[PDB]
Amino acid sequence: EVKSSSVEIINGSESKKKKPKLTVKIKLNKTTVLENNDGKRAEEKPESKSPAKKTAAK
Amino acid sequence: KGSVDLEKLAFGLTKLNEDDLVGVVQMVTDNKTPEMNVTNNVEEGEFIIDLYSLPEGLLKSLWDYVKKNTE
Repeated sequence: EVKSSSVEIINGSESKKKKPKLTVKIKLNKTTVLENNDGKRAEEKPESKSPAKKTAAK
Repeated sequence: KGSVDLEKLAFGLTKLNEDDLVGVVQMVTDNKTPEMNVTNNVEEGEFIIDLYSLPEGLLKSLWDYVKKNTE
């Protein structure tokens, strides 16, 4: 048989619940007081993110 | 626990020893998704990672791991 004009949509609404998220700070075991092992030494001061101020705008 | 207790996950992975917590930080960075909020501070040697934004796939894999590593 014919299904006919059936099934209407449902108009709902929003709910802003973002919440304070549960973050964690996992502490890796770096060069501390431990058994006989040699650590690391810095390569150089690269200053890769060196900012600049202005060029031509009098 | 059919689902993952995000609290027991967080407090379960940070209480671990080197071999264990290193295995944790490697799994999260290996399958790092655009949702999970990781911040690796290499200065203090720490992964400030929000597990709350991990996909079910990751928070289950991590849970299984850290739970058999603690219990």
